[PDB]
Amino acid sequence: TKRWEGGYERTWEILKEDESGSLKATIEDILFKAKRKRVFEHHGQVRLGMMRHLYVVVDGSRTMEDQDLKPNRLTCTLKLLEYFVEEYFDQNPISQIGIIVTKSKRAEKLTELSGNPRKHITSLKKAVDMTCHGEPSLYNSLSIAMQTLKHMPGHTSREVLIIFSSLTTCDPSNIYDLIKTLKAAKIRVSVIGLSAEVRVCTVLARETGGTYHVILDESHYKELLTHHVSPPPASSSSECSLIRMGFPQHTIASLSDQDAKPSFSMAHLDGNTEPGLTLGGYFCPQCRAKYCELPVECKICGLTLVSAPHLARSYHHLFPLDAFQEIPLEEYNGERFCYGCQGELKDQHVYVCAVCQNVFCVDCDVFVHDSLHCCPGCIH
Amino acid sequence: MKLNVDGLLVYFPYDYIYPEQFSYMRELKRTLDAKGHGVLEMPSGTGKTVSLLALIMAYQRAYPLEVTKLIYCSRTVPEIEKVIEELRKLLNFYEKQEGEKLPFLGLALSSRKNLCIHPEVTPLRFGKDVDGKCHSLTASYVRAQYQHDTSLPHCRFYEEFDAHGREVPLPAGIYNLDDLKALGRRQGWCPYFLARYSILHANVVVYSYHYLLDPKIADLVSKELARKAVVVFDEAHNIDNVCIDSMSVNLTRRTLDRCQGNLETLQKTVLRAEHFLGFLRRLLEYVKWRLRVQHVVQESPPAFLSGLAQRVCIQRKPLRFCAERLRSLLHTLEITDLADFSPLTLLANFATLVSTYAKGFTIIIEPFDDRTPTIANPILHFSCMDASLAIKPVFERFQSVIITSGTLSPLDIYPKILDFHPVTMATFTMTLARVCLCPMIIGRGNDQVAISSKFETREDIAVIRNYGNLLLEMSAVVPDGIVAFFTSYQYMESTVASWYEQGILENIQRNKLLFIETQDGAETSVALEKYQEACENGRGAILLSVARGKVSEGIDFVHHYGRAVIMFGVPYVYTQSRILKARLEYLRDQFQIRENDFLTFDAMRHAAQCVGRAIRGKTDYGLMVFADKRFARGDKRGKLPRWIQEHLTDANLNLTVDEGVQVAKYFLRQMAQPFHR
DNA sequence: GCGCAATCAGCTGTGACTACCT
DNA sequence: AGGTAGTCACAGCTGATTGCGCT
Ligand code: SF4
Ligand SMILES: [Zn+2]
Ligand SMILES: [Zn+2]
Ligand SMILES: [Zn+2]
Repeated sequence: TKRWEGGYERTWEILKEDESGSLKATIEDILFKAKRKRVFEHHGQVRLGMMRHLYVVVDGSRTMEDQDLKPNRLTCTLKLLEYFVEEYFDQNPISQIGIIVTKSKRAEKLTELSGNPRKHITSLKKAVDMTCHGEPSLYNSLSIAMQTLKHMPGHTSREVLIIFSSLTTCDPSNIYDLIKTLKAAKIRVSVIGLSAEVRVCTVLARETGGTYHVILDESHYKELLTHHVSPPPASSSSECSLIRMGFPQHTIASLSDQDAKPSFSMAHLDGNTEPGLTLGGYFCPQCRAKYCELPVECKICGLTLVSAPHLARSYHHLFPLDAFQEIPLEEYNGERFCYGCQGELKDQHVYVCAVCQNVFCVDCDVFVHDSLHCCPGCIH
Repeated sequence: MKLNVDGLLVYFPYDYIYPEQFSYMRELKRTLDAKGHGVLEMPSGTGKTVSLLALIMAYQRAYPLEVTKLIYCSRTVPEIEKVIEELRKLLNFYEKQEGEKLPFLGLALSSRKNLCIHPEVTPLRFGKDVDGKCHSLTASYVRAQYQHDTSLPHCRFYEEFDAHGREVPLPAGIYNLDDLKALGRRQGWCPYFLARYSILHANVVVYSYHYLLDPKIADLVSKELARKAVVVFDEAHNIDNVCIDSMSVNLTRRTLDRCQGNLETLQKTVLRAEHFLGFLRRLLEYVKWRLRVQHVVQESPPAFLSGLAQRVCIQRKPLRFCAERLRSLLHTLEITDLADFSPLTLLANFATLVSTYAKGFTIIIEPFDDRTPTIANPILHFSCMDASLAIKPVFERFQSVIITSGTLSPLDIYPKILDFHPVTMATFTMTLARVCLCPMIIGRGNDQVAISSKFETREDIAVIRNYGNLLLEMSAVVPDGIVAFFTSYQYMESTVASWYEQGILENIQRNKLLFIETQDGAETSVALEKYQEACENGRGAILLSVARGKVSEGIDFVHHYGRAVIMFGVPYVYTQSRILKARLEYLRDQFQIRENDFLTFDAMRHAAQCVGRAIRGKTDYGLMVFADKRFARGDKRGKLPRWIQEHLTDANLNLTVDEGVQVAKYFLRQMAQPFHR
C-alpha cells in the first residue's frame, strides 16, 4: 500500500468551538506555537576545536585557463580562496594558513605559514595575474608541506588542502611511499578537484583520512570550502598543549601627552611600499615592537600577539546555558513581572531559571538562550 | 534471501536482488519448464554466475529427476576458478542458512598440465608432451607390468587409486582444482583419474569449451553421463568462431619435415598390422605433391578424395579405420613419448575428417605468407564453414542448452548461423541509481569532414588529423587511462607514424603516456603492467590496440582503469585469404545470409565486445565513444546490445568533436559525485 | 540493385481578421 | 441598429514518395 492512497487528511479539523467565539484563543496558542522555532543553538554542532596548520595548494597549469567557471578557473578559485581565508580566520583564532602554488612540475611556497589574514589576501590578489604554464606536481607540493609541517607540535592538527584542476600529475618518485610517510606522520590531506575524479587523489584522501570531492559548479565549490572551514573535532583532553602568547594593548599616541613616540611598524617595514609612520599601534608585551594588525606573531621575540575578545568569543560553548523550566502562568505563585524586560507576564507559559528562580517571558528566554548566553539573574 | 517463484523457493546469498536478476531467473525457470534450448543476454560479468548456480540448485532440489548433471563451460581458466569459488560461496551460504549438509559434488576439469602433482613434468611448458609423458608413465602395459613390480620410473598415483580410491566415493564436498590436487597428493592419487571416476557420481562439474566442441574428447568425457542434462556456454559471443577452430587445421613445411623425420624412426622401431604399416608410407607424397605445385587455390572437398584415389588408388573405407588405429596400433608399438609424433596424429585426423566430413567444408591452399609472400609457403587449410557441425552433438545430447554472453544483440542470426530452435528471445539491460555509461557516436570533426575509416580514406590526411585532434582534446577531460582500438595493426601503425610525423603526438604525450600493443606476448604483458601502474597514480596513459587482438578479450578494464574506450572506425575483418568469402558463400547458398549483413554483424559484435569491458560492477562507470560516422547509421546501431541502446540518445549520434568533449566532461563531472546502495 | 534517411501531401490545432441576416 | 463560418499566419502530426550511399 501507499501512504497517500488511504484517507485524505483534514488539517482544518484541529480548530474547535465551544462558546461560539473561542476560536481566537486557539489561534493564540498557534501564536505561542509560532515562536520557539529554533533549537536554542546558533551552531548546534561541534562544541570545541583544535589548532590547525592548513596548507592550500593551488594548481597553476594550463587547465586553469579553462572557462568552466567565469571568467576562468583561476580567478574564481582565488576569489573563493580569499573568502575561505577570511571565514577560516574568523572561525579559528589561533590557526595558520600557508599557500603553495604548483606549476611547471615544481612547487613554490607563495606565502609562509602564518596567522595574518591580510597578507594571504594580498598574496592571492597579486597571484591573480600569474602565468599558467607547465603541469602540476602533487609530489613536490606534498613534500614541501610535509617538510614544513613535520616539526609542528603533535597537538596541532596538520591539514593540507589541494585544489587540483589538472587531471595529470608528474611524479619524480613513487607517490605511494610519500602517502605512507604522510600516514605515519599523521597529516590530513583533502582534495577538491575541478574536472573529474582521479584515482591518486581518492587513494590519498582515503589513506590519509581526508575527504575528496569534485566540483559541480561554483555554488558547490563554495559549499565544499565552507564545509572545510569547520574545525575538526578534538578529544576531551589530549596532551599538555599550551602556547606562550601575549596580549598587546592598542595604545594610540596623542600630542597632548609627552609619551607620544612615532614609530614604524615592524610588519610594514618588510613591505616594498613605504612603511606606515603612524602615531601608534599595538606594542609587544615582551620587546615593545610596534604592529598594526592582529593576530600577528612577533617577528623579533617570536611571541604570538592575540586579541583577547577573539579568544573570549567562543567561551559560551564551554559553559552552555541550561534550558529554563517552562511553567504555566496559573501554576506559578509569585510576581507577574518579567525579571529581564520588566514587562507584564501575560503569556500562557512562564520560564523560571533553575539557579536564581527568576521569571523570564518567551522573548527574554529566547534572547538569553540565543544571543546573551548568560542568565542575567545568575550574574548578580 | 528466499525468492518465491511461481512454484519454488530459491535461496540466494545476497539479500538484495536487482530486477534484472529476478527477470533472468523467471525466464530461466520458464525455459527449464519448457524443456528446450535457448539463448540469453546479460550486461554484467558478475552476478550472472551466482544467479545461474542458485537457480540450478533450486531446480535440482525441486526436480531431482528432471535434471541430474550440470555443465558450465567457459572460455578460460580464470572464469572456471571464479565460478568455482562463487559456487563455494553459494554452498557456504546454504549451509549457514540451513544447518545441514547435502550430497552435492562440484569439481573443475582442465588439461593434464593444470592438474598434475609430478615435479618432473610441471616446470616444462609443452602442452603437447605432458599427455604423452603421462600415458608413458601409466597405461595398460604399466598396469600389466606392475604385477611383477618392475623397477622403472613411472607414475604411482594410479597404482594406489585403483586399489584405494575406487572404493571410497565423495558424496559431499565441492572441490576446486587446487583442492583436488591436495586431495590427490595427500591420498597418493592422480587428480585427473579421481576426477574421471567421480564425474559419474557428481552433481555439478565445469570445464572449458574444448572438452565439448572437439568430438575427439567430448565423447570420452561425456558419453552416458546424463541423457537429461543442462549445459551453458557463458561469454560465448564468438562461439561460432571457435566452432570453426574445432574443425580447422593448417599444414606447413615444418609439419611435413617432422613427419618425414619421424617415419624413419617408426619404421626402424617396427622392424625390431601390415594393413597400415605400408599404408602410411605413401600418404605423405600425395600431400607433398601440392607443395611442388605453384597454383593459387584449389577447391574440391568431395573431389579431393577422388584425386587421392586416382593418384595412389586407395579406397575411402580404410581411411575411416585410421582413427581406430591410433588406440590399437600405437599401444602395440609402445611409443616412448608423443613428442615428434603429433603431426602424424593430426594428419590421420585430417584424413578421417575429409573422408567423413566433407559436405559443408572447403579445402584451401594459399601460397602467401606474412612479409614472405611467395618464397616457400603453401599453407593447406581444411577450414570449416558451418557452425552446426560443432554444435549438433551437444544439441542432440542435451535438453536445455543455453548460450549467454555480454554481447548477443542480434538474437535472430545465431539460430540461423547454426541449427537452433530458440524459445527465449530475451534481452536484459542493467539499471542502477544513475547512468553508469555514456555511449556516443562522433561523426564529422571540427572541419565538418567525416572521420570514417573507409579503405579509400585510410591514408587521407584529413581523417588522420581529425583522429589525432580527437585523441588529444579528449585526453584532457577523461583521466587515468584511455583504451583506443584501431581496425588493424597496419592501420594503427600507419596512423601513429603519421601522428609522429606531425607535431601532434607530442601534445598527447605530455597529457598521457602512449603504450602500443604488439603481437609479442611478453611485450604485451609488460605494456599492460606499465599501463596499469601508470593509471594507478595520476600520470595517466593511453593504451592503443586492435579490436581483433588477444588483448581485446584477455583482460577486463575494471573501474578507474580505462575510463574512456575509443573506437577508431568500424573494425572490419580483412576480406583476403579467401577464407571469409568462402564462409560468406556458404551462408548465402545455405543459410541465405546477406554478405553485407554478416560483415556488419561481425564488425559490430567485435566493437561491442571490446567496448563493453569498461563496465564491470555496479559501482563501475565508464565512457564509450565511436569515432566513425558509419556507426550513426541505423543498420549498425541496431546491432549494439540492448543495454547500450537506451543510453545512446538520438541527440548525440553525429555530434562533432567539441560537443563530444563537452558531453564527456559533463558526464564525468556528474558521475564523480557519491551515490547510494 | 537494395536500404536508410530526406522530403512533401494531406489533415489539424490556435489565434485573429472579415463579409451577410434578426 | 449588432454577431459567426471562411481565410491566413505558423506550428504539429502521420501517410506515402525519392534521390543518395557501396568493405
Ligand atoms: S597420472 Fe596424474 S599425477 Fe601421474 S603424470 Fe599423469 S596427470 Fe600427473
Ligand atoms: Zn615581541
Ligand atoms: Zn522579559
Ligand atoms: Zn538564572
